[PDB]
Amino acid sequence: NVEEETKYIELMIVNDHLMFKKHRLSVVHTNTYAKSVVNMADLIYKDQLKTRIVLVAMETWATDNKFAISENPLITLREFMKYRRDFIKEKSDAVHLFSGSQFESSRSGAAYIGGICSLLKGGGVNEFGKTDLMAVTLAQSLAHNIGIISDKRKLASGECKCEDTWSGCIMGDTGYYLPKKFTQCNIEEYHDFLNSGGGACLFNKPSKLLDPPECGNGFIETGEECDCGTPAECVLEGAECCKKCTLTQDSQCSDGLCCKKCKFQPMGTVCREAVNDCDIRETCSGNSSQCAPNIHKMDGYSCDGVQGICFGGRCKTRDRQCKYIWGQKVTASDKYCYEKLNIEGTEKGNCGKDKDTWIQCNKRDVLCGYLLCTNIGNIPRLGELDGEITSTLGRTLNCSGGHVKLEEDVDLGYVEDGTPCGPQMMCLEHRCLPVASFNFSTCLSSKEGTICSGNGVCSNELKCVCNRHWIGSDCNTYFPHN
Amino acid sequence: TQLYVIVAQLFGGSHIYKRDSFANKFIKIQDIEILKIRKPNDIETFKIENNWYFVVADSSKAGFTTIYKWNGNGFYSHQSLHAWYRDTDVEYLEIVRTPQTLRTPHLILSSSSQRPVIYQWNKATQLFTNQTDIPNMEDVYAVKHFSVKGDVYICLTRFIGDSKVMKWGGSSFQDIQAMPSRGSMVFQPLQINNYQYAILGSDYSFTQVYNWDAEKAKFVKFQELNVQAPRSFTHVSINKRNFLFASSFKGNTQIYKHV
Amino acid sequence: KCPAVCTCTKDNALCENARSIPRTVPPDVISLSFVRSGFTEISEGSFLFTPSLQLLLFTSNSFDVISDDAFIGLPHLEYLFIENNNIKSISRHTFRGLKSLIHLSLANNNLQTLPK
Repeated sequence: NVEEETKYIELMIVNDHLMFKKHRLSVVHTNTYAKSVVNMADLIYKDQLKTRIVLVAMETWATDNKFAISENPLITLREFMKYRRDFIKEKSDAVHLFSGSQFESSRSGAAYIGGICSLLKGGGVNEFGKTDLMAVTLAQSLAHNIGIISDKRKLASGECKCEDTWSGCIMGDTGYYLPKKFTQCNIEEYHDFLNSGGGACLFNKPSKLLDPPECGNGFIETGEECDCGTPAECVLEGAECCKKCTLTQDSQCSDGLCCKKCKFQPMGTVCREAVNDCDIRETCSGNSSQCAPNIHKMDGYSCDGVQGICFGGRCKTRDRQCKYIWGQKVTASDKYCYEKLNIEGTEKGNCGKDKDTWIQCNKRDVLCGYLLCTNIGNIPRLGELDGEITSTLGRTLNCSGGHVKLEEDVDLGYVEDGTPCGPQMMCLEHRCLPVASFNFSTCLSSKEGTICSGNGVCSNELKCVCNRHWIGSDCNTYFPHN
Repeated sequence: TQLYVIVAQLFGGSHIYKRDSFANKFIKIQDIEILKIRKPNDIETFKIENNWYFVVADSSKAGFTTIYKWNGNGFYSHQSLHAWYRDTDVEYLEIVRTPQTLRTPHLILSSSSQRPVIYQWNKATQLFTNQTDIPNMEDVYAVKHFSVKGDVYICLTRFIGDSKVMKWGGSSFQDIQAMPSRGSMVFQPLQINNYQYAILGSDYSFTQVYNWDAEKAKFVKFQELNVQAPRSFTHVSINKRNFLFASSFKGNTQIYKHV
Repeated sequence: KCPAVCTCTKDNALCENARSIPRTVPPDVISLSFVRSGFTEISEGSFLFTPSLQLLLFTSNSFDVISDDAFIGLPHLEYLFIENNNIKSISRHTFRGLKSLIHLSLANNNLQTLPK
């Protein structure tokens, strides 16, 4: 399935001048050092995650640091990410900073949780360290970016623990003696993230790498007509397709799901079933060995008739917010709490985060104020509590809320932006606002007030993907075919 | 006459067991704090000014190196020393500094990719203060000292990088000799039968035995042993016999009677 | 697998003494260790089995004849070490195919000449 498919995370490394000076000002040494670290992290990820981290590019500042460098991991991470947004433009799934400034914190590297495949969130910062040390830090940070984090609630409950009890696991504080195995909850979080639609940009094979043309490296690069890998593992997959980076008499493929038994599969086959309603099934082009590019519902499309919205391919509901923030057993409360707590109250219902004078929420809409769920546990899966978890009690409901934080300034305790409040009514700056606030673009439509001429759904690339037997770009002409 | 053994585990924290001189049973005298002590790497114990202090370092960077009293105290009871950095190994020694006339206690804190730190047991602060750096190189793994004719000679050991045996001189050390590292995660000096030897491990060679040359003042190749993954060396002398234990991380610990 | 004559362990091919080139090396090992080699001819490409290998030692040998492009097939090899190997002469085209090599050592090998 989609999980079993080989993910390809396009990573680019940004390097500051501190470790450049520490490496005797050598460009080539830093380049090969980054290549070795990338290879080591890929070897880590290949055992379980089945994900190859392709070092698409790397930048090292031989001159000096462009922006302010501080020992605070959060401030330095923000500066690196804003520098990436301002200057870095090349397509890359993850943008990771090797921080020469060794952070004065207790955590090795600072990476956003579930932030991969994002312009302002796709990557993290890894501090200076030993080759293995920063390789482990990069592995932890990339696990963070793909939503793989140590589960605090399961740690307290003992639901899942590190099977490498010798020296702990990678997700925890980086001990000197590195382990070799990830926990099963790491992989479970990976399936949950991929099924949610996150990390959809990791399914592309780059054609250009920092590595010279190497036969059997697992990627069809420049100068290689086909690549089935080393013949040791080529027997299982693509045995007759490609041999020694060369075709076997009459052939059309090397690997890939869209090409079964080294031959082209029939047209219309689904090489990737949609994970949810936010995902769009991918069909092979009929002449491309690799599966179709990942396409999801455009940002603003609802998971259901009214409730829920797909952002970046990930569904968002109040119930989904409670599940991500608090836990699976925790579900969003009814409108009763929303209209009985957000209207007036301290620490119970608040629109904006103001400890002194809490922001009042109007009765027109109360679905963007304090996030209220049902049966909130002792501790959330991720984040921290700003004080104590708020608890509030003809129908009786167990009403609860909190102020779950994160490594970013954004507060997960409130309702995340874009959560629906009604018809085209979704959160923006802790308030229900229409689509005009977000200024969502209109896809290729021919009628009035429709999407892709009514029948058809626009993908994430703002391009229409018409339905069956609709070859027109704007879903206007019918072309029967067999 | 009450043994307080420090039983430290990478999981579940550490404990201090008390061995009764009568029942010979090890009862946990002090459950040491586990909030900072999670993955211990090395513990160094010493007594000074009739105060028993032991140094704790965590293989994880979160757990900071700290010195604790024999009974057992909290996070930073009397001093903090090295924190927010790497904590790998610590070694206690006694060297004569330039300012102080008498013998002055010190600690050496070696850390991965971090400069080793000298710590003077300053009596004015009564703490292991004066965090400084040796002028030799970066990323030294292990450290241990000894005294040859009053002059202190100490080991600055790296796993692959050429390790050093270097002489103390009052403010910093003065270089004496350098020897190759071929898988020596440890290099421990010893004094057996009044003979100054030193053992460098070899994860990727035959472990090497140096004897202090009484004439060249340099550690010449004395002998070559073969031990599975050496990690530490510890010597005993009972009656008229001497024995040495060579630890083994990936196999059986070796034992050699010094004859 | 793990040769009996060698002292190979779980995580290494710790060969104490090999009569000649061991071609029976599995991809399980991550490093090599040769000491007091008896054969005098450095063979050619005898580790065309695992490019992921990184380390090997040559200690106190007599490799009077050494293959050009010696031990080819290790582009990822970076720990190239020869010590005490008393060698009459070295083939000119011996150091090729090693594009990711960081550390070298030619110790106590008693060479009087080196080619261009």
